[PDB]
Amino acid sequence: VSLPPLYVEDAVNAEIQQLWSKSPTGVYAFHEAPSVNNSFWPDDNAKFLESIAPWWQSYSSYVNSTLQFLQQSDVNGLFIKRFEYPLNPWWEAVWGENYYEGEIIYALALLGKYGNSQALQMAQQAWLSYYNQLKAYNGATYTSSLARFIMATILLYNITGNTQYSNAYTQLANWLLQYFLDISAMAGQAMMALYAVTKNITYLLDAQLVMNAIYYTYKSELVSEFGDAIGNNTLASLAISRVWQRTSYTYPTSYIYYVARYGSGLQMNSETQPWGDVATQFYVNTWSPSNLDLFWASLPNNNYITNQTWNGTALFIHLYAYQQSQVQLIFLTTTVNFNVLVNGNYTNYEANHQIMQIAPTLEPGPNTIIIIPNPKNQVSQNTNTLTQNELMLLGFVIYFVIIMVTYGVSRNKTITVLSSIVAVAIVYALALWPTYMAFILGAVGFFMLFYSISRR
Amino acid sequence: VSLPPLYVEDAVNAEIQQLWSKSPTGVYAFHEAPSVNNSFWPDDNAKFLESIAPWWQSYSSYVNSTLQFLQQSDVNGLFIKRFEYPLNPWWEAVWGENYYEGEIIYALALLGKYGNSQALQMAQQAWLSYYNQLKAYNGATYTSSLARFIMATILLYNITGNTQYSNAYTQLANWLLQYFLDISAMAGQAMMALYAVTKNITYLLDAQLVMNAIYYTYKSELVSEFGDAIGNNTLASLAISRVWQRTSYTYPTSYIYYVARYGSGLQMNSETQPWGDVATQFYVNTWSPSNLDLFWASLPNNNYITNQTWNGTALFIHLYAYQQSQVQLIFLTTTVNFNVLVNGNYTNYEANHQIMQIAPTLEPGPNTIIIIPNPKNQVSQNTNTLTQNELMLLGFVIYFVIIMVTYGVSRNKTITVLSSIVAVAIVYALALWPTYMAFILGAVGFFMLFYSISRR
Amino acid sequence: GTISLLSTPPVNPPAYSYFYIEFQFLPTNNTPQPYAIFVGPNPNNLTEVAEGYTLSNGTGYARVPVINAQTEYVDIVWVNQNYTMFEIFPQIQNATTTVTLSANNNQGFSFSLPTWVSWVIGAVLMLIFMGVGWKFMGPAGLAIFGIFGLFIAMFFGLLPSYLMYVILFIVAIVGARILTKQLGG
Amino acid sequence: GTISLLSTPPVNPPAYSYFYIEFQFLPTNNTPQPYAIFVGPNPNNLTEVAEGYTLSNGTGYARVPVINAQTEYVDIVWVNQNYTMFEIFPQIQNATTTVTLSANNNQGFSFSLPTWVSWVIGAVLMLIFMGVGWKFMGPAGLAIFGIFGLFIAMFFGLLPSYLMYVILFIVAIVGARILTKQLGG
Amino acid sequence: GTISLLSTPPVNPPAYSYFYIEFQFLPTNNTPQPYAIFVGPNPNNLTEVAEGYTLSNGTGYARVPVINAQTEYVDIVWVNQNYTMFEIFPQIQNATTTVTLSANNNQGFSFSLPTWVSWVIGAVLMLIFMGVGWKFMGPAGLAIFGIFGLFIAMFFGLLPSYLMYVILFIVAIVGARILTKQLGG
Amino acid sequence: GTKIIINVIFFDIILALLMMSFASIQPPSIANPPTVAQAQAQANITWNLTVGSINWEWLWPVFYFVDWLIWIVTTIFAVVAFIFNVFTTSLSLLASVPIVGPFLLMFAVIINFVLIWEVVKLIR
Amino acid sequence: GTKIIINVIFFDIILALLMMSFASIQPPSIANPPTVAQAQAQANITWNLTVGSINWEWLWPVFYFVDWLIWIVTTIFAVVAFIFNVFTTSLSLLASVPIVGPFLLMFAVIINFVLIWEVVKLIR
Amino acid sequence: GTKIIINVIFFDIILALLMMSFASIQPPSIANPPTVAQAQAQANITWNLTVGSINWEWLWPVFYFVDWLIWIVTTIFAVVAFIFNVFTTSLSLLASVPIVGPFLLMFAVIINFVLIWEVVKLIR
Amino acid sequence: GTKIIINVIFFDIILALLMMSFASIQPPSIANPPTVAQAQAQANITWNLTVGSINWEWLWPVFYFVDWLIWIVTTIFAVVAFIFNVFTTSLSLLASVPIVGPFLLMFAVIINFVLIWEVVKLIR
Repeated sequence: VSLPPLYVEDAVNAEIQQLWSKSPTGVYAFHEAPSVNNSFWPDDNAKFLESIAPWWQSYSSYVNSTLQFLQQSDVNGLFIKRFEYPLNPWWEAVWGENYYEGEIIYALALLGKYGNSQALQMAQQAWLSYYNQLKAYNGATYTSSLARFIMATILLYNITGNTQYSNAYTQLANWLLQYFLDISAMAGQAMMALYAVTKNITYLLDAQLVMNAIYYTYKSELVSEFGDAIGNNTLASLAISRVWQRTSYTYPTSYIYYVARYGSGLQMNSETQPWGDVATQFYVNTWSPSNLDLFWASLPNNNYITNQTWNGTALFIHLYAYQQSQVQLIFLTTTVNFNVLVNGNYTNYEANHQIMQIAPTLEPGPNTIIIIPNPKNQVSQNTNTLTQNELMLLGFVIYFVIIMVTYGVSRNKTITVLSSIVAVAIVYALALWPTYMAFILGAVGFFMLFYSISRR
Repeated sequence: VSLPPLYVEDAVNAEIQQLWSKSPTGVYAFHEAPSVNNSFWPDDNAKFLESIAPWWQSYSSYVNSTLQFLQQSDVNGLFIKRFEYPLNPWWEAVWGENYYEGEIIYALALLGKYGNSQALQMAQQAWLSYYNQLKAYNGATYTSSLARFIMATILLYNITGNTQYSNAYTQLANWLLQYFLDISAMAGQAMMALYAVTKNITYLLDAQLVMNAIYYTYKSELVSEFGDAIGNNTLASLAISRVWQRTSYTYPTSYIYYVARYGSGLQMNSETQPWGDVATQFYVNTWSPSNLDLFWASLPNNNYITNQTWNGTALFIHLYAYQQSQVQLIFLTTTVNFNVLVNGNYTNYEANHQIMQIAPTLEPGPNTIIIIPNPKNQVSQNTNTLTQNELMLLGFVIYFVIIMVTYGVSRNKTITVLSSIVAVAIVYALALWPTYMAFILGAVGFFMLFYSISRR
Repeated sequence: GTISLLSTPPVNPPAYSYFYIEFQFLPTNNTPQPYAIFVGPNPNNLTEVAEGYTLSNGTGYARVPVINAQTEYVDIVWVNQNYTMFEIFPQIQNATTTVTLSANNNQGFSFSLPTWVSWVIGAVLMLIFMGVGWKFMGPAGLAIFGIFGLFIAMFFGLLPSYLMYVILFIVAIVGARILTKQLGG
Repeated sequence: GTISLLSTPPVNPPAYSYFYIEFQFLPTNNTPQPYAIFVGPNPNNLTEVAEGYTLSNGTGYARVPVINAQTEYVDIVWVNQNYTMFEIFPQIQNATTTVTLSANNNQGFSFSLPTWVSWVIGAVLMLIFMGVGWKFMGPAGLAIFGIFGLFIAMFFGLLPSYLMYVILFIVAIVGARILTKQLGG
Repeated sequence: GTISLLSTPPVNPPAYSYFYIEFQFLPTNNTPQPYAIFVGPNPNNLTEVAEGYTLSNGTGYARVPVINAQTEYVDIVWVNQNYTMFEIFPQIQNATTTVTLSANNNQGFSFSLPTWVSWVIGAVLMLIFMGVGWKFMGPAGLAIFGIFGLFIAMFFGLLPSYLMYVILFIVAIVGARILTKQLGG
Repeated sequence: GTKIIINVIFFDIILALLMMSFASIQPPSIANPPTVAQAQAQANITWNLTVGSINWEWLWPVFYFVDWLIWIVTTIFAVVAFIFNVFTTSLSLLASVPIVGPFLLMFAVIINFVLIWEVVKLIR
Repeated sequence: GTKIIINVIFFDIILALLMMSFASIQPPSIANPPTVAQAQAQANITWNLTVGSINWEWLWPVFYFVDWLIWIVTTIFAVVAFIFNVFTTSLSLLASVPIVGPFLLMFAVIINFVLIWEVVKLIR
Repeated sequence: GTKIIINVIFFDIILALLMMSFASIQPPSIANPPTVAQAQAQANITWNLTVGSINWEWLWPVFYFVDWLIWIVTTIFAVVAFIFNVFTTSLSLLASVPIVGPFLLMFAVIINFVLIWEVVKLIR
Repeated sequence: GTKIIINVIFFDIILALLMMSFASIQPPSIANPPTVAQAQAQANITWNLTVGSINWEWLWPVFYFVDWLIWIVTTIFAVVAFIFNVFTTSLSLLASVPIVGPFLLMFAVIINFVLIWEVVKLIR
């Protein structure tokens, strides 16, 4: 019965409007890049499923389509990597095992947690297949996929209740203790999940080791998710700000995560857009307060948000910037009136009934933005050839012309009033009349036509 | 008030659709083979009556027809064997006593048990006639017919209450103790019935002797019925699997029992098809659990089912096969979601709201299939020149053509709108329009025709 | 009382389709209650659809269309008591429509006209067909040949489909009348 | 409550025949209750037949037709409370019908046409006969000669029989009207 | 309750006559009750006659006709409760009827035609007389000259007598109408 | 509607006359009105409890009104009986036709069922 | 409106006859009227408190009137049952047509729903 | 007016059929009639004061009549629910048209408000 | 007369649409029906005189019927409120015309006074 929030809806809407086409086999699915147009990655659709799992019932058709795509893209329990369109200058798909397939298991498990029993059964079957495959070797697989496997096992034990999962993750934990930026982020994420489930200190020790250890946007999104798992405001906020530096957002519909600002091919890489959605929604759900939800921030140059704390009844944003300039913050909210404070100058702000937006000018040094919702003695305000007459004359002339021509051709009066109706329609089609007079004359002609038909 | 199940309905529907014609005397009845087309065996119709007895009220017309056929095919109390059509390259029928006429007595008694008092009176009269005929000689009759006579006497004593039957079967028991595969099967079946009625050890001793003693399909069907009577899972399952190796089944309608897979003349021999129906329904009613009813199995080569046990809340099928290959099992059921387990690999399955179907690949050695209905944490999933626009243009042209031609021929408008109606009909007949526009215009033409008739 | 949604409304639906909503009311004692679904772009400009009365259970099943706008607010109203709205982002359909008439399989005549010239062409075609129908059959000929001409327009790239329903409405009432005229005294 | 069948429905009936069903309701206190028989191929696509109210005893006797499909589901519905369906496998009738006109006993002119040419021939014949009837008798001539032409079509291999009932319906209402016009004020 | 006959029905009555039956009901409290007399050959094929309500005493007096069959079952039905039937063997009338037109006393022109030629002759005569009546008088002339022609047919060996009552029914309703049209507003 | 009632009765009488059976409907009866003395005698039940004697003599108007109501109901029932008799006599005359009996009977009983439904509406 | 009722019944009977199934509607039943002695026996409950004996014999007219009212309601219910039977029989005859079944059924059930709404109005 | 009711229902069904959605109205339900034994059990409350014992068994006809009245009201409510369902289904079918939705809806809801006002008049 | 009501509402809606203000009338509300348990709880007042204890539990059907009656009255009042709202909205739309205001208002309020008199007749 839950409804998706605005940021998730915007991101998924943009991806669906731009990154939705026909797979080689028949089920509609997402391709990889706007320019590539050929490869269809089941892992990418798994990422989208992870992004949209909490509000799955909303995008029922798309989730059903991608679930069918995954069903026909699995040999026994392990998914393939690509479904490539042949370059012209019966199955066409490379059969190598798909990287980050543990991400696929995690996505299916997350879908199963909120419903979609088909997704839950899929997750269980693929869990068993990949666990047997791993026990065949030991730890000779992708490490980030292994971390996502531990996460998926934790979720499955949470929602299924089967005891074997427990033992499995313990053994899996050892494998993660047996072992780039993104892999370190996922390893720390799995460390935090393992601590949350078993409360053993060594998992925290490894997680804080990864913490202390700390281009191609996605890596920043995994880093932000890892920092969100840990609980470090500074690292998570910095990573999510690095994520936001190169996104394109408009208020109503679009929320596009570019893959590289400096690179020529910004585009919308499907590997990162669901990752960006997950990072944004995780950051909002964890660190933002109940109502005031910060999901987008345009920070020019290398400006980065450091802290976001809900102190009592007021939100504090501690932010670092370079060479002054202005940043623009957008908060999802319900309240209309509330006062923002940049440093201590009481700047104004813009706020719709669902989105508020501030565009202040920030000093080079660290600066604090204090947003107080529903405040007493509010200070901030809520501020943000021919011509028509010639065309109207031409429209009157055309109307009389067509009416007279119809009466001349056919002596019947019902045909004449019907022609008056269609003349109103025609003169509206050319935009010669305003809609007011056009609609008035159309309704009058309708009723008079029926009266004339009655009176015959 | 009972309703026939799907397997019985399918078998009887196939036999009726294919093996129903006109007898020489006038009453519709079943002939023997698709190719013979001449002989009409009253014994065969008795077999059909045995097959359809538990749900007799469903096929009321056919049962009435075959009962009339039996009535006119009996001289005093003993039925004749054939009603032959003369080969062209007033009664025409060989008058020899019909083999397995005790089967006829058993079929009439079974019909009488569930109703059809005419069938019960018929069974009693033929019982008396054949018992007198046997007491005339002693035991100089067909032995399988004698076993079916003991079965019929048991049923008659069960449903009539006359005491003489009791004494008779005791004497008849001695005759069976005084004495091929099929005859041994019927002898063991009668042994089991005699034990069930009188609980004397010697009948069990003889029945287990027949048990330990153990092409032309029917023999396998009698063997399966005998094993079902005994209670040996292995023998009954093996015989019913041998029965199923050479049957043709589709989901909705057809269920045909061939007479020989290796033989050139597979066809549908009427001597075996009701026997196959009885064997299948007996196996389902006895060994299968309440809901999950296994009635068809496509086993390529010489694969045979060995055991089917309802252990607690899960069904176990122990099966033996050769040279791997895939078998296909079909279960009659009501539940939608339940998980199957071939060996330990958690294979998927197909399930409608009334039929489930599994098509797994089996190892050469013995293998176990575990079906758990309504399970917790379900794993298995439920997955399984001109063109149209040119024709539409031609249809529009034809419609306008016929309307204008009608208006030209007759100046009346009511005839014109009636012709519009018939033009919609014509353009639908040639499939030039989609049914949507055709129906819309037809309804509009109907109402406008009545309006025009009103307005004259 | 309070009103809730028992079924999640599909975000991002097609341009001119419809979806079912499963809306259930709270402290409805035992009686059917009125409702109305105001659907439109921006909460200020709402167009009302889907009148009706919910079941005695307190749950009503309704149909909601999707407008040709980026943002659509759908607001279930109890008509007196509490109400609630949700936002949906339907896929926008381009104003210009390109139609492909397929002839002899592979070859296809593809064309697209500006909305104004298509509208005026369809309007003149409707004039011609309705006049011909009036000459041929009569007042019922108006409706019959209007349906036929609007079908032949929908085959091409011309007047939209929903116009048909207008005529399909107006016929229905007329039909009802004649049926009544053949029943009572 | 619960609903049950007092008479077994005949499995494998002819193609276009009908059979009676004897359906009795449980905890019906003392009043007649509504029912409807949804008959059709596959449980999803059901066509409704046999409206009516059961007797105060709680048992209703209804007529159920058989469709031209291999599998037909017949579903008795109490209209609010519990319902139940059963499946029937009627004999399929071939689309092409072969008709034998017997002349001088042994000799028989046998012919069979494709369904489309038979339908169009019957439609044109109905046009001709209805127009002739309108010219001869009048608006009632339309119905009378429609019945006559449809009879002469049924004699051949042409339009199916049930079309007659349509006309036989439309006449009936008209008759009722005139009777009423000769009774009241 | 139980129903009984207070008067013995006459066995072996003439072919097309009628007889009174005196049927009285048991445990009828104080109210009139419905009844219907199904008369016909064999108990399966009964044709219903003699609607009406019995007196408050519980006794109803009804008229029963006799069919042209060797065995006729007459079944009084209470319409809900108990019923009873009895068999009667009316005298069969030969299909061929011989008519004697007496002229000058002793001499008599006697003739008898097969039922089919008599029926077709009477039908053509009715055509001629009804057409002449329509030409002469009008729509009421249809009924008047139909009565006259059917009288002149009954004088000969032609269409049976009861056909008259049909016309005599249809006139009556018409008469009622005009009377009503001269009474109310 | 009295016009429909009169039309049905006129059709009945015209058809009866056309069968050469001249029989006119007799006037309906009317239930006896309740006299004042009858109501006074009805409400004359006096009873003597240990607390004293009391009589329901002052309840005379209420029982008089109840008597008028039961008179209304009885008159309605008498009219019902008379029209039921008309029904019975009409179709008793109608049922004697040899062959066209059932069909003419169906039409006549439809008309007289309109009559009987008017009676039923009168009852309520 | 009795005219609409008669028109619906006439259409029903005409269509039934045209299907070569001659079946006329049977006359509706009427609930038994309450006798005076029944009302007297109803109001014969006498009770004996410590203050004395008293009987509700003088309440005979009130219970007689109540019996007439329940007779009215029972007759209305019987007419309802009869018209429900007419409804059922009409559409039982209508439902046997093979293909045009649903549409003719829709129209016939609309007409007989006009009939049933007349019945419902009669109930109130 | 039953004629207006039938006309509205006929327009509803015709429009529904024209949208290629063949759905006929189901017959309305009727509330269960009250049995005599139910009324007898209702009025079986006997109480024992210090002055003696007395039971309201003789009040059986009054409670039977009250049960008939509540049956009438319940049947009226059931008919109301059925017609409300017809209202809802009609405009549920009507509301799916993309652009001409609001205006066709206004006209259809005016017609079905005539229907609902007929229902309200039936209630009173 | 429902026809006059529908005509007035149709004129109202047509005029409202012609002023480019598309607003359809909302369905009227219906008062909540009274449950059986509510009536049982209503008639559960038991009192204990020195002569003994007695409860009015057997008076459940009477209070159930009274609850149905008050439901009828409340539904009538709700319909009255809805039609009063229609009245107010119609002339609120009508009153904005600058100069011809009073005369068009007189005619529109005469029509809606026909509407309100229909409502008043419904009340009685």
